[PDB]
Amino acid sequence: PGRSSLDNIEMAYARQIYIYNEKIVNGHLQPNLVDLCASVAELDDKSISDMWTMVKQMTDVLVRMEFVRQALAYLEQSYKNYTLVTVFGNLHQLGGVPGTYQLVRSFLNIKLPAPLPGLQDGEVEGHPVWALIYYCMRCGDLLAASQVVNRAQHQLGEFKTWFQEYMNSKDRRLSPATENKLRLHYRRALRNNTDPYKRAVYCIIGRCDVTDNQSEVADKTEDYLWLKLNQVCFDDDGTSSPQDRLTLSQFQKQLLEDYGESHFTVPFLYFQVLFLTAQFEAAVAFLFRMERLRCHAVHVALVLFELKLLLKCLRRLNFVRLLMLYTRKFESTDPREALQYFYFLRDEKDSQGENMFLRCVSELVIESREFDMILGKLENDGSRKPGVIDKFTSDTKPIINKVASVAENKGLFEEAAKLYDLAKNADKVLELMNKLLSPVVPQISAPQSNKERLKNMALSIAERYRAQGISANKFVDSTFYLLLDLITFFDEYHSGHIDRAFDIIERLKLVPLNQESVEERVAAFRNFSDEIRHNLSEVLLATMNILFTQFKRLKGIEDRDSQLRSQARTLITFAGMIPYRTSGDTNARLVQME
Amino acid sequence: GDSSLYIILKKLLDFILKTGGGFQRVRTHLYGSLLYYLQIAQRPDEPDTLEAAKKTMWERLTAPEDVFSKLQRENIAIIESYGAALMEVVCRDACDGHEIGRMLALALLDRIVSVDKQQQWLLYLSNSGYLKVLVDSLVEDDRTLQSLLTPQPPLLKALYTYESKMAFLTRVAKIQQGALELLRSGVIVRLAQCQVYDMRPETDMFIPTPVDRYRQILLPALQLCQVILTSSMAQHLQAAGQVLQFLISHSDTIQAILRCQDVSAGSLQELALLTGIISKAALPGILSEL
Repeated sequence: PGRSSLDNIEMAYARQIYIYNEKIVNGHLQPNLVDLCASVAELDDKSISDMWTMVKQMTDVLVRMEFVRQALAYLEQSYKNYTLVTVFGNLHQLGGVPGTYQLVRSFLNIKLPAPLPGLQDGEVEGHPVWALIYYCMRCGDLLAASQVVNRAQHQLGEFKTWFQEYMNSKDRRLSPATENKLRLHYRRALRNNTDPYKRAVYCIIGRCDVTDNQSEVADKTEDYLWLKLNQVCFDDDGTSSPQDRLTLSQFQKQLLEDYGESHFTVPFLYFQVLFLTAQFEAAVAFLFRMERLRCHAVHVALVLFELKLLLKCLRRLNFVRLLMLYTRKFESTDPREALQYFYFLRDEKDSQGENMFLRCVSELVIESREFDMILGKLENDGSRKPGVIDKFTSDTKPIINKVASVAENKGLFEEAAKLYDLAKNADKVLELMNKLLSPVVPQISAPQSNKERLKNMALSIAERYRAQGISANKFVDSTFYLLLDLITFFDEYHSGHIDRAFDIIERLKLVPLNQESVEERVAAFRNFSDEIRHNLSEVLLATMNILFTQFKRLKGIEDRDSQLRSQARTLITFAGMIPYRTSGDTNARLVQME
Repeated sequence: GDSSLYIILKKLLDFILKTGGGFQRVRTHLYGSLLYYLQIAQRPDEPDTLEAAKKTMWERLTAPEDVFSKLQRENIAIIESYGAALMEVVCRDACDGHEIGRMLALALLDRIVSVDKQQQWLLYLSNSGYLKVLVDSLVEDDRTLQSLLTPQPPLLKALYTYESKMAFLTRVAKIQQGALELLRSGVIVRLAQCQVYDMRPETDMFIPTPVDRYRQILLPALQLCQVILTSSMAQHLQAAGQVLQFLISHSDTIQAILRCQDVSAGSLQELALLTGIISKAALPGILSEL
């Protein structure tokens, strides 16, 4: 296998967050949810998809943001949409005008109230009035339902009164007066008997009998939810001391008991019930299960998050951590993507979360060690070329110092140099740099291709910094140049060019070419910086080599062999004076003679 | 130089082999000292350092340094002798007593493990003992993660030990001979028996913690399986077939793992990578599912 399937999916999702981050940065109006809804259409997602539409309706669906009110609206609108669609398709085309009332009459008449019509409704002039009121109510068209009742020809008319004021108010029709009276009538007359829809209207409007369920006409799971939502009374529930209060909390618990995901079958639908019910945490957790698609749970959470929920990793709900853990999968492979996800953490605006974000990024940089990608790269003057994080911005200098110091512990030189460049500690960079180039200079030969490494690194920095307003110490730079000179000597040492090597070595002004001034070379030796003091071993012996090979005794006129001979002599006196302060290879002698 | 330390290392090996010490408590001390010594000798260095040293030896162009390699060789010789004897003692001991001293002995076994990887041990150890016991203990690992809640406490003991056991298993798998021994011990079978994989973790303490923990077990076991697979000849070899069966039988978990988030995500991400490595490493699980 291979499952390009997810990776493709991973990328598609990553793409969407990426665009979302671009919008936030660019102050755009990109909707997250529409974006998923578009993709989600394809399949299995037909659940996840409905979930997204639920969230989207919530877009700016605050509009204040009342839990049950919005859930009710979603269910009510969904039903309405369903109704409109049925009407919107042949018939008659319904005979009359497209009014909402007629659309519902159509649903009731054409849709499945009749296979070929009949049974136990109260009907006048071919129309079940109570069913109509119930469905209109279901649609959210309370006003119309009220009007139907008004016109009704009925004789429970006291109820008619109680419908109108239920409607007039916020729909929590609370008269300090009659509600009590309505309840008694329900129990005595209505409760043991009647037309199912009539009972529904009384029960639902009245909140008559808190033991809950409507016998005959609960036909759908959403019908089931809607009914329950209607029943709860949030406001001024605490006030009034009867225990006929039904709360969202109570509703939420019932959904938990057993009702269970299994019970909400279409398990498919359970997800939606959780969102509607306000069990966001549970909802993410539930999405957290099949394949939960950790990916899906993460993004949904992101969406709830945009909504400003999350108001206080299979089972770990916190947004920061949900995101962070998600990153664990891909972070090594796709550090850029990880950054994009971590960035969402800020979406929950407030301190704490902000630090969590910062810590997460800091944690990402450390141990991923993707410095160039994350932090930045190469100056060519022109400061840093921004890393992905920098595009996001801010605390970046302190992270660098932290990382760089750590590099120092590990001894990950190169990383340290890289980090310090970003730090813009120019002096520090060269000094670390001198050390790196300095060793690797002393050693044994056969190396140094002309294109890449510590030497090459050396060349980069010098060209780079020195011309430009150089902040480094003169001393530091000086050793730097010396190391470079010695290196060029290496390039030309071997690959022929014997003569050229002597010229350059002499230029170094380290080794006595002149007279017996070898000793002055002693006096100036101990003074030498640690980096050079180490390198001298090869300087000598390079000299006695070229000196040897060049001064190969020639065949058969001016031939001044004497020089390039005196040079060896002075050099040997030099080597003779400091052998103890040298590694211990006066095997200059072997090359010296023949 | 920790030469002076070397002598103590020898004494420690001597006592352990002797298995004198009514107290496992005593042996725990021996294990601890040995552990530090093994760790101390190789300050964290990785294959790069070894390669550099070899080149320098390259050959003794001039005067080379081969100090750390020489030190490791001396340690390994000492250890070998004493070794067969002591391996017996260390494993049996293991089990019991000391769930305590355990934290100490499993850590000692793992350090030792790198060094003396390769060699020696594989043969000795193999046989015995260990394998049989360790595979059976995989099964029981699943059961042990549940018992995990209870014992959170007795957890301290065992985290020091159970994690150490997984590590020991992973290390054996990294090499050819070790992987063979684990597989011979019937690794796939024990894993089937543990039933760690043949389930869904989400199904089911703060829930994100349990998911992190369960997924955590899954990542190490999955690494052990991937390592055993690759470490043989993953191709026509028998190993490839066994791993494929592993994937297909525990399919849909692999698929399910692919999407979501948290530290839990981090563990999930690692698990996902591990499956991917298993996939390509075998006959492409996809390739097989033509």
